[PDB]
Amino acid sequence: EVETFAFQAEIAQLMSLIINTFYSNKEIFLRELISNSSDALDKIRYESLTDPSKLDSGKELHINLIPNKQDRTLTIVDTGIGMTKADLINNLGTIAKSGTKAFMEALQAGADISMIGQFGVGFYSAYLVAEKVTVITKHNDDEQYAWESSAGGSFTVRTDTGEPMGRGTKVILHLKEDQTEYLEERRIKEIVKKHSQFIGYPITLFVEKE
Ligand SMILES: O=S(=O)(Nc1ccc(O)c(-c2c(O)ccc3ccccc23)c1)c1cc(Cl)ccc1Cl
Repeated sequence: EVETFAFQAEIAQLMSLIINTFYSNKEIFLRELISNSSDALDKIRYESLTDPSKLDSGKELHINLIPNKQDRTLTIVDTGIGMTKADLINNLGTIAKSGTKAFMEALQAGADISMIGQFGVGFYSAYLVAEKVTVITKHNDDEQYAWESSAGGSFTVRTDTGEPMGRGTKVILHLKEDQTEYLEERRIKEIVKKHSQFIGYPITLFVEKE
């Protein structure tokens, strides 16, 4: 049912640096997640050129931002290419094809955490604002999976069946008590306008029911 894995040592070290480094400019987390979504959307768009059946799991190419003050979550949804189980475990749990090593060296030599996206590890900036991250994903060649981690060196993967998404990735950010500014409509719009105004897919900010 639930499988537990260790992060590769360098990934756990990087996460600990993000959790533990004093750094006020936390808002860049949202840019880095939107940018991974946009990348995943380019890839499905590209594939569907030579095989239009890749869109049978959904034609719309977009990014949805879903704040929920009651649950204290901000969720980033995209309809990009998604990840298989193996891709999820490698992509989130190992250095894989990222510049994890170069980033940690860079911060020692004067880079700052705002530059994390240059090294293909921008995802982990989620831990600037979230105590826990859940990544739900569905690739055309696999079943739906949920990855989850509150850091501390491990993560879990299980199958996810309540709510099939079609195709793509949802990142759910269980925000820290002091990071609820990122559920405010005004704050979200400001950050999207500041850092993500050129993304080439519709970004829809959901309104809250209460
Ligand atoms: O080039 S990618 O493989 N693109 C890609 C493909 C499918 C995906 O579902 C995603 C993706 C998303 O669509 C959304 C959030 C993600 C968070 C961490 C890693 C990948 C995410 C990104 C990739 C992989 C990694 Cl580990 C980090 C960034 C990127 Cl752009």
